[PDB]
Amino acid sequence: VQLVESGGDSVQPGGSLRLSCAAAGFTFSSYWMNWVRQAPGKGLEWVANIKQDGSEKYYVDSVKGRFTISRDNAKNSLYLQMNSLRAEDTAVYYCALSSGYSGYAGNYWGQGTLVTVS
Amino acid sequence: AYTNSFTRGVYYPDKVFRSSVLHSTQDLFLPFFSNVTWFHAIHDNPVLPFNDGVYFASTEKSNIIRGWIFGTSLLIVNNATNVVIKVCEFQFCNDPFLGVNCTFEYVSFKNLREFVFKNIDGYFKIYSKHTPINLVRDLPQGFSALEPLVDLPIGINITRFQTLLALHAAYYVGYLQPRTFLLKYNENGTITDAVDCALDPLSETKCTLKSFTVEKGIYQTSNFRVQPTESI
Amino acid sequence: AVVTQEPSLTVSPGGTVTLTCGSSTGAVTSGHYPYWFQQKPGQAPRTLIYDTSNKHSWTPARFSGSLLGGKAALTLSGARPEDEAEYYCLLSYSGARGVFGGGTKLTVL
Amino acid sequence: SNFGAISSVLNDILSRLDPPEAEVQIDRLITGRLQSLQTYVTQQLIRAA
Amino acid sequence: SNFGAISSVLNDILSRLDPPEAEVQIDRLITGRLQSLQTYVTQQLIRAA
Amino acid sequence: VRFPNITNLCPFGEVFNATRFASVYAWNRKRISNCVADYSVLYNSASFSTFKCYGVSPTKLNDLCFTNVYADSFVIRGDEVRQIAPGQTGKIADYNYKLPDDFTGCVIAWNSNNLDSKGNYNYLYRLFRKSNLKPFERDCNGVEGFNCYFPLQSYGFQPTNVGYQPYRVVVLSFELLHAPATVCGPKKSTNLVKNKCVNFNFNGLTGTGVLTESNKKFLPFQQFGRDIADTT
Amino acid sequence: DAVRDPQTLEILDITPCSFGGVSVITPGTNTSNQVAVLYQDVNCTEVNVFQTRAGCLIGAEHVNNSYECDIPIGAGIC
Ligand SMILES: *[C@@H]1O[C@H](CO)[C@@H](O)[C@H](O)[C@H]1NC(C)=O
Ligand SMILES: *[C@@H]1O[C@H](CO)[C@@H](O)[C@H](O)[C@H]1NC(C)=O
Ligand SMILES: *[C@@H]1O[C@H](CO)[C@@H](O)[C@H](O)[C@H]1NC(C)=O
Ligand SMILES: *[C@@H]1O[C@H](CO)[C@@H](O)[C@H](O)[C@H]1NC(C)=O
Ligand SMILES: *[C@@H]1O[C@H](CO)[C@@H](O)[C@H](O)[C@H]1NC(C)=O
Ligand SMILES: *[C@@H]1O[C@H](CO)[C@@H](O)[C@H](O)[C@H]1NC(C)=O
Ligand SMILES: *[C@@H]1O[C@H](CO)[C@@H](O)[C@H](O)[C@H]1NC(C)=O
Ligand SMILES: *[C@@H]1O[C@H](CO)[C@@H](O)[C@H](O)[C@H]1NC(C)=O
Ligand SMILES: *[C@@H]1O[C@H](CO)[C@@H](O)[C@H](O)[C@H]1NC(C)=O
Ligand SMILES: *[C@@H]1O[C@H](CO)[C@@H](O)[C@H](O)[C@H]1NC(C)=O
Repeated sequence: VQLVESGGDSVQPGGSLRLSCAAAGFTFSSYWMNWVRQAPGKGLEWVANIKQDGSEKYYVDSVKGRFTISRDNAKNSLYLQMNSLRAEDTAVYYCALSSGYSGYAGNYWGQGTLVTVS
Repeated sequence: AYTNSFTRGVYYPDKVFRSSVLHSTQDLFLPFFSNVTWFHAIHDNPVLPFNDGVYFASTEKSNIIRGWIFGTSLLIVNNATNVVIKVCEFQFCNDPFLGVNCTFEYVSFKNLREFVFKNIDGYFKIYSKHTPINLVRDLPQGFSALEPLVDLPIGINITRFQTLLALHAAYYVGYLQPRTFLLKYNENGTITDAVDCALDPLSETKCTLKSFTVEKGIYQTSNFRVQPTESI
Repeated sequence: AVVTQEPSLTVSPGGTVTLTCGSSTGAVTSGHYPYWFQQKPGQAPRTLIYDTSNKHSWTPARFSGSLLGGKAALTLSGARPEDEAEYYCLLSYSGARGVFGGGTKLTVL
Repeated sequence: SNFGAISSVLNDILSRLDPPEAEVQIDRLITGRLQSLQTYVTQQLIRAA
Repeated sequence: SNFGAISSVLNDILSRLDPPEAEVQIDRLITGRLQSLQTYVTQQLIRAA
Repeated sequence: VRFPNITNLCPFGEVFNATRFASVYAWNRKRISNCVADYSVLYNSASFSTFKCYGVSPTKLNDLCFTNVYADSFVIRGDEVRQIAPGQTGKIADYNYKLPDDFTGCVIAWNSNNLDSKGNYNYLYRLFRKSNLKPFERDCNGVEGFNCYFPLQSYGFQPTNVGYQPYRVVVLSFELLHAPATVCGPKKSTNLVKNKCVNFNFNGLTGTGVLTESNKKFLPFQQFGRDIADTT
Repeated sequence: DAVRDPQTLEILDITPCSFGGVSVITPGTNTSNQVAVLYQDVNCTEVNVFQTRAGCLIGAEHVNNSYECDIPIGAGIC
């Protein structure tokens, strides 16, 4: 089971950045797809999720109205687009696969993509 | 292609000497006159079901057939003069052939080589017989019993098997069934004949009367019962 | 959305560990379907415990996803140097909007 | 007749007990029923005479 | 025939089990074999008639 | 009294005093053959918590002998000792180590709380499976999670755990079919006297009779012959 | 003998599935290996077929000409 995330780069504050995650070795549309971010030197922050079929999306209140998740089940991948990206939001974004009871938290983790805002 | 197995596929059911006796036994034997798949090696090594046990026979002119693969792994290969047996996680080809975590390892037409392969409670039991022949077209008709040689404590859940041919020789594959046979042992303890008790109504009479000869008359041999077709 | 953890724990080799986590309101029960993650330097967080007490195949059996007195915990039956990592807890709430704790750093003496 | 068995009905033994126990109950029915056939046949042979 | 015994051979029971268990297996053979003799004799008596 | 003149001793020490026992899910199966088996050592040894025979009485094992003996060696939890028996069910009996309900042999086990316990999680058992095992068998699309469980589970064996202490169990499976014996007890053979009434013992097979020369053609694998009555 | 169906309260008779003895009629094997089979006390339904009172006889030809009895079947048929 592999989760490959990307899209992290050096970007300017006030702009936007689209991150993505590709699924490999398993069925995409049978699990929930999570995003978690970690600022260097800090702990983990829950960011966002999406239901198996894309009918429901979830966000931590701190990114609500700024972050959007969409997906393509034919490409086995999902996209997280964050608008009004803050200078303070320097963190590694991880893709995680949630196969648990509620789908709220991931079990399998990717390597992470670094987003630096300057 | 298929052929007539005739009366082939009988073996000594155990390791006890008997003579001048008609003995009734139930074991996994090739049913008489059953259909056995006919394979060729001219100018044919598919994966076959193992089911509940396999009857194998081959006719040789050049020792093309050298081994077997059993599993869902057991590998038996006779390469020139030395037999090698392994239950190793061998890397197999998409199409295994020979050229012209091991829990067990052992190292040691004109020719008819008959074999019996059955897997009981983890034991892979092998019987065989080698007899000279003079026939190209098909399996020779006649009768002979096969003797046990090898019994491997492998524990492998064998469901399928594949043969191994040497490439630069026909062979036959049948399946064993829990048939009852009446085996005729001659004065030297050799099985010389047999009755397949489920072949036809005359064989049923012969088994019932424990004889290879049936006197004129009417004999009750069995009981007809209509079987259920579904559960309610 | 408040989750707290003991900032750090130190354990002698072979000793037990009791890492703890909980919410500021109510109590932690199986209804929070608690998760625990392990992160070693340079690595992505790896889930060890999911849905309260289910352990993953890649998680050493020395780890146990138990609950305490209205709190989540990740305990060890005998810590090893290989276990030096930061651990994180995650709880669910009214829906799939999980909240992470501050992190509990576990080191081996 | 039970002949010492928990039930005269063979299917009721089989549907209620696992083999390690069912076999004992069945043996009781087999012995009793064989005695019955032997008695029947013996009587038929004598009567036939 | 075993008649429920572990073996039809009396010597094999005796060579394998101590009396507290051997006696049970033997009783099974004795009962079965006595039934056989009784059957045989009854048939011989009727046939003799 | 006649036994094959074998001077080799059976390596039971290598089974019972082995550095490590296998996990119950992947139990070892060691073949014992062509040796002298002194079972008084194992029986008299007081180190065993249990020595339960389902086949034969444990004190007869020195007079009696076998075609083969297999030693199934693995670690279980103390409360699971009760599952290793014919007719039993349970997590081990069904998913890790199944015995025939007609099992012939002895189950020997002892506590290893002062040997293997640490927590020692190096012993796995099968927690999930789709069906039960066959006797002597040795056994959600890639993503584990809720209702997608990893089949194996370790035992947290600690010195502070009796039902939760580790136990080392060896099951001795005896094949006692009348066939050539290879594993025989510490019995001194004597000379054979012909044409006189004697009390004989051939590989554990006893009886009284006159032994004479014969012309019976026993096959290489046939050790005994039988009469109609199934007597020797 | 009969049961009341547990879902619909109607009564159903239980008649055990047809069965009967099977006998093989044969000339001695010294003469022929051809046989005829008699299914005793059954109809020629569930089983060159001749229905007789004794059962369903398969493999024997029905002949109008009478003869001295050789291998008896029953109910006047040989
Ligand atoms: C073997 O199979 C063929 C069909 O390929 C069939 O015609 C023949 O009767 C079968 N023979 C036997 C003995 O089943
Ligand atoms: C043997 O393997 C087959 C799959 O080819 C499986 O369906 C079957 O259950 C296995 N047998 C046992 C006893 O597990
Ligand atoms: C047969 O193959 C084995 C390898 O498994 C080899 O060691 C052996 O020497 C070969 N024997 C002959 C006669 O080629
Ligand atoms: C041998 O078995 C172990 C499990 O004990 C497994 O990890 C390893 O990959 C296996 N080796 C092969 C060649 O299958
Ligand atoms: C037994 O073998 C001898 C040769 O030693 C042979 O002459 C005899 O005919 C054989 N007996 C039978 C029944 O084949
Ligand atoms: C028994 O000893 C003799 C020598 O007196 C030897 O030739 C024979 O092979 C031995 N038999 C067995 C079974 O070891
Ligand atoms: C195992 O070792 C003990 C010594 O602790 C010894 O007495 C015993 O006989 C050995 N067991 C076997 C089968 O040799
Ligand atoms: C029976 O068969 C033998 C040949 O073995 C023959 O000589 C005899 O005449 C036959 N008898 C009858 C009644 O057919
Ligand atoms: C067989 O069934 C038919 C109805 O299909 C009936 O007319 C006939 O009399 C029955 N014969 C016997 C012998 O029961
Ligand atoms: C007997 O003769 C009658 C004509 O009277 C005919 O209908 C019937 O089929 C014949 N039966 C047989 C067995 O020949």
